[PDB]
Amino acid sequence: KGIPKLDDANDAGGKHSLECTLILTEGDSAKSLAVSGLGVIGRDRYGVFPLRGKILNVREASHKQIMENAEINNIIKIVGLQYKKSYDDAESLKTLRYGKIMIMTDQDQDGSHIKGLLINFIHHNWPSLLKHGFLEEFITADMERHRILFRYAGPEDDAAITLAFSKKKIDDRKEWLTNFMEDRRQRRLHGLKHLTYNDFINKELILFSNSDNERSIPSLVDGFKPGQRKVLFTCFKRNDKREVKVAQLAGSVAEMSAYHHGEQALMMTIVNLAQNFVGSNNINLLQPIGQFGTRLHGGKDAASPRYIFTMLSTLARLLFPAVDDNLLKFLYDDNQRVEPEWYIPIIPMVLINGAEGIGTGWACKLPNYDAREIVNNVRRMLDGLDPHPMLPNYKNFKGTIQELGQNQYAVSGEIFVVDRNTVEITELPVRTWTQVYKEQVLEPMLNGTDKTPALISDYKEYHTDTTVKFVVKMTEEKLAQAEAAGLHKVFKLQTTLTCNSMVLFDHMGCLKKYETVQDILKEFFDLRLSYYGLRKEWLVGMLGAESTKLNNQARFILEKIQGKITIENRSKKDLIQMLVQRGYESDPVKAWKEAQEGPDFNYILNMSLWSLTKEKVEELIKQRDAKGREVNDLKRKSPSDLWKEDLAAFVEELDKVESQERED
Amino acid sequence: SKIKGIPKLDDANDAGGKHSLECTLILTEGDSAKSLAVSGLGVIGRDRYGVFPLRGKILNVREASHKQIMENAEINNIIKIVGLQYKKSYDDAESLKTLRYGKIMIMTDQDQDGSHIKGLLINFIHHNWPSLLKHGFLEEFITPFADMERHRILFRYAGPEDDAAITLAFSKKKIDDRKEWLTNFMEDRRQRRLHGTKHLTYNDFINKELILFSNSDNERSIPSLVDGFKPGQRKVLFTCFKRNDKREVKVAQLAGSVAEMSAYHHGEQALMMTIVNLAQNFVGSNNINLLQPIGQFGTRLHGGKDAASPRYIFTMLSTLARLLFPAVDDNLLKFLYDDNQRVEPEWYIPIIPMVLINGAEGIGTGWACKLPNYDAREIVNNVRRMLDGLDPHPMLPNYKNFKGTIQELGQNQYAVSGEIFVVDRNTVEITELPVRTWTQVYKEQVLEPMLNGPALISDYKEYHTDTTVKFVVKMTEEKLAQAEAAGLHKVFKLQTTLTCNSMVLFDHMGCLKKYETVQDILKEFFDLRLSYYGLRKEWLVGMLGAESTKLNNQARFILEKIQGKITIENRSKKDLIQMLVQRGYESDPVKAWKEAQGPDFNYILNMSLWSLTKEKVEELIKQRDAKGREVNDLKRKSPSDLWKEDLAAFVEELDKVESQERED
DNA sequence: AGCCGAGC
DNA sequence: TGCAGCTCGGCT
DNA sequence: AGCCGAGC
DNA sequence: TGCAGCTCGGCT
Ligand SMILES: O=C1c2ccccc2C(=O)c2c(NCCNCCO)ccc(NCCNCCO)c21
Ligand SMILES: O=C1c2ccccc2C(=O)c2c(NCCNCCO)ccc(NCCNCCO)c21
Ligand SMILES: [Mg+2]
Ligand SMILES: [Mg+2]
Ligand SMILES: [Mg+2]
Ligand SMILES: [Mg+2]
Ligand SMILES: [Mg+2]
Ligand SMILES: [Mg+2]
Repeated sequence: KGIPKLDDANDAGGKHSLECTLILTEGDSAKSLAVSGLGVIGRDRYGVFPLRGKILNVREASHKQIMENAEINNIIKIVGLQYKKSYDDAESLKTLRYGKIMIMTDQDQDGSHIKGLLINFIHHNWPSLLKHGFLEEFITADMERHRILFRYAGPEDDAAITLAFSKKKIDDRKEWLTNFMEDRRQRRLHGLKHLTYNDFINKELILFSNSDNERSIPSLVDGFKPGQRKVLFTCFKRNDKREVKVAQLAGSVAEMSAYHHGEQALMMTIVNLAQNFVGSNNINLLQPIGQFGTRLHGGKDAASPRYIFTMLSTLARLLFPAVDDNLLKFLYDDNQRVEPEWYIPIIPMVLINGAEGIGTGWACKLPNYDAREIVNNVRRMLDGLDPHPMLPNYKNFKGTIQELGQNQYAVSGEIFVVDRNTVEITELPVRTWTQVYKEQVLEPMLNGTDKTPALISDYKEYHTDTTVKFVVKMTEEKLAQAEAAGLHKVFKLQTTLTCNSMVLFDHMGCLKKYETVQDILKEFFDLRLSYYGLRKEWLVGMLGAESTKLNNQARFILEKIQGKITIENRSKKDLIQMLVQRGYESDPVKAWKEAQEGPDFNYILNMSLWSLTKEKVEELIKQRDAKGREVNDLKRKSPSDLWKEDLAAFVEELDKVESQERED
Repeated sequence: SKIKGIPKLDDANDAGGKHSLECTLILTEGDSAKSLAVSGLGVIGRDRYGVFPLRGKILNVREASHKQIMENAEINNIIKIVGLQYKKSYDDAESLKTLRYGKIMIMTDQDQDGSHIKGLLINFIHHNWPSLLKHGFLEEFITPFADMERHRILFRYAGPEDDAAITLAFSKKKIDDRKEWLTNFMEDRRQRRLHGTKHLTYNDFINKELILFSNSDNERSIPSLVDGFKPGQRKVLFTCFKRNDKREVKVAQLAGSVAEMSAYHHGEQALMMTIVNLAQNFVGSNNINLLQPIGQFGTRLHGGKDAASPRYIFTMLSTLARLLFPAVDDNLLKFLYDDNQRVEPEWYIPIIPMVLINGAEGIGTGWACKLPNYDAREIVNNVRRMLDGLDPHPMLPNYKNFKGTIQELGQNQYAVSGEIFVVDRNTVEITELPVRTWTQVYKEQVLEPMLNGPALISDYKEYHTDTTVKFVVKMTEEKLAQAEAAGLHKVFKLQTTLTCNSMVLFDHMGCLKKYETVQDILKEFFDLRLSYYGLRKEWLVGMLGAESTKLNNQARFILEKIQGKITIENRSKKDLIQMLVQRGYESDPVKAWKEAQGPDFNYILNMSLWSLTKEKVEELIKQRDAKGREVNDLKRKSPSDLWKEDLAAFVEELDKVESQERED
């Protein structure tokens, strides 16, 4: 007692304790449905207590963490659990205020994950309790066919719980999930009350684990996770010419693209897409209009999403050309068409902004690469040559990145000895934030700590919001020692960067590990090249259909102004039959679109009466002719040519955009 | 002396030292402004300048309970940071020895709500330490920084007229004087409208700055007589109409939509709450909810306080909305502008006085407004009666689905009773609570005390539903007879009084007025709405007239084309435009009519070629005649006839909608 | 130990 | 995801 | 000793 | 308006 949000059971703590159920709900809303579902009657045997958000994995959480956790302590107090005390006999169980815990989560994967973390919590502290049948679940009277009993049934349950939640079973989880993904491919080519913990883990929780990967680990093809892809898709559909509140953009994405989660995560994703400070995006697809955070705090200083604004970068449709949309496979969420399975950008975006995310079994980490360097390599491969090797590269980073080994790099800031008493620091290594360096490095150097001596006499700061300048004073003696020991080393201006986890989803939807970024580059290249061929086939078909369509329209207009044909007072039916008999083609553009998965002459008869006038007749001829020349000008271009055009246009604008950024 | 457990404070380096009285504490409006002051001070400023942010409006300490004052976080925080002590005169220069800061600089938004926070801060210091105002303790920083001194206004205390100004603004004893104060302001501004420093005194801040807030408080809090809306509410409707959603929208998303579309200059949470309020339909809320509660919008159980978050509930227009606010009337409204953007009208003009239906209520400065709900059908019937020149029946308050009783004690005085019935000589039954008594509150504040304590009842059970109230109460046969001896409704507090002597509203001209009876409100509404039916008729005769002319010309052209009487084939634009003039075709009749508060033939020449076909020629002729009849039919009707048509349509959909509610 | 970020 | 309190006037 | 609601 | 912590993996 004395715990808020708890609706303790009436008979709890008394002689009916072991016949009392604590209902633990995912969220306050689920709690209040449990409350109205009990009525007056249920309050004797049933208590209810909400949890907000994911809970601690206690199995390898530190002791400070476990002792300080609100939720876990609240559950312990409410139920009467005691650490170390096993529940073997029946005199033990007389110490509990409740006899059962009934977990009521959303019937979604994240719901399953909470069920799992709760199960994990009991199993790790009181495994004996699991055997007595302590845990139940409420799936969403009928109210008894909704209840399911978790059954312990031997040591294959201890193995399954540990497979999901032990820091020592990461490799096991990879195998586990590899088997799962392999099975579900096989099932895709063909077709399609007690619950053991093993069956829960291996038939329900694994769906969360998989979904966690699908949402946290990006695609090779466009560098996007599904949430980020929804943000772009929504922005492309909107086509905003002026900025939008981020919070408002989030609701739009939720609605236009069937995003089924809390909008806060969306707003945060949008902020992460727009950020443009040293160590975030080499090319932000979204414009950071307002305070989106700075290198002073790693963006942690962004303003609230209801006071910041964004819109597409002019580089966005240059990187993801609208016409290629006709080539994408757009997904469906209950009969609404949403974002595509991936976009197909002109260079590999996954390398530019350096994908990163954490799933189950695997994680992704990729550093940034230089956009012009990637353009040049793509041009090289278009020439049949081999791509040059690429080092990680961060836009506006003044330091150095040197190869140390396979997928390992030294990232160094800049420190120059000015006089015998003064060093100057003008760059921090990538992802070292200014405030953090000040507090964790320079302060301890000025003040000493309990464990370290002072090393400097003073420091002064001269940063701008995008640059770094520390002026540090020392004694001639201490500077001399610092040099001998290595300035970057002493000043923590040198960090390593290790990339042995380049895990991405390939274009088929398969999770692969890539050993080098040249492998990533080459797989991207082969795919993008074939999509340029698909674009050509599509444009020839479409432009050809438009040519035909203009020819028929222009022929009618001429046949009309010469008295060769009349529609005046002719009936619909006779007009159609006259047109057929004179070899006018049914809507060619519609016919073409149709052949991509009664005769229609509306493209002709929907023309305005203006069409018959002198200038409009001339203008219609010039357009008919111009389309013909446009069909042919396209046929003369190779997929390589089309690509090289896109790349040239992109670089022109990239130069202009980066130039305006250095002035502003 | 330092300061410890005040996390958001940036203390001046020299604060609390010998150089205390040269230190300045900057109080900001919100954390946002706190960070801009922190940057503005840089590293230099951190010595003499302190920064502490206040979130929200602060306590009015003049006439506040002793408890409120002691428990309030901001006031107590300011006191610790500055080192003030209650009941100490800061008259000499020795008394100032105990302050950690010598002055406070207030930094707020330069809007009316900022002025209010300034005033409340001034009120705080003034009421506790007048002494300090003489020494010039308070200053302010005007804002849209290294040019600080031009931005820095000092407050001057010049005499007991400064005391009177502050007291007039913030004393519970000077409500009447505030009425007079604002009446002058509204009058002077009505006159000016027809026709055409460094050391601010308190009197001038109050009478030239704060009064601007007090007035804005009224403009946003007191409803209009015409449509019963406040500006926030009006903007929400205007947006809904403009949007015309055919399916539900998330409340949070609609709020963002309103802000964008109607230039709503405030936080969106307030707007989300307003939206929820507009949509509620439980007993005691709206009689006709103009927005639909799709999701959990609160219940009579908690007075709606149990509504879900605005991001998990949906809304759209009631089918009754455009029946009450007919679209055609939009053409008669004066729409407002917010700097090159057309926004909501100054009012909508509904077909019955909505201000009576859902019972307007708000609190301003000097004035407040309360109005109870009235029955929709009774109002329709009084409108009909007045249309027939009869007398309007007097009206009693009516709450949709209220099962109890509302009795008139006298003008604007009513007694509202719930329902209590004797079941047996041991048992009573409560089946209705008085209007605006919420179920959980009644249980907690009435029944519980009666069960516990000198205890009057022996037990009680609950059989509520979401929308109905049922308590069964068990009593001792002696106690019941006693309870029944006094009033049963009295003992069980099932009778409340409702008193309506503050029916203050903005009239159609924008003047604030106190109405004595609803009959007065009804008359004034009535004279204005009848007059707008006149306008709608004139407007419709004119526009339909233009449309008729437009169709006449179009039909004419078509008939002349299909007969050879006119040809456009291969004619230049000029020759064709000049020809049409010569034949007396009229430049776009509708365009011309609209402009009326070279020739344009596009309305003829933009017609499709289909127009010349048999079926289309007949359809055009039918349409032309249809419009002919429509103009004529309308010309014969009175404004009063039009009004009866709208009312009849409104009542038919009300019967349908309300029927469907009493089944779902 | 704590970052990275898309979920609750 | 939910948590946190004030203004202003009339009324009880 | 607090509701009502549009603001911060 | 801003406040509150946890997962999952790789690597510092
Ligand atoms: O529980 C949540 C939560 C739930 C659903 C959506 C969002 C949140 C949430 O943001 C949150 C907290 N936010 C603080 C800043 N981090 C930004 C990321 O959104 C803080 C605490 C918190 N829950 C507390 C209990 N969890 C502790 C583990 O047992 C939430
Ligand atoms: O300061 C605010 C605040 C500021 C701007 C917008 C909203 C709020 C706000 O909601 C708020 C609180 N919300 C509780 C729910 N009530 C309904 C209104 O949304 C609670 C406290 C609070 N500020 C605390 C300081 N005021 C203390 C007076 O001395 C705010
Ligand atoms: Mg869920
Ligand atoms: Mg990135
Ligand atoms: Mg403001
Ligand atoms: Mg109301
Ligand atoms: Mg009061
Ligand atoms: Mg970890």
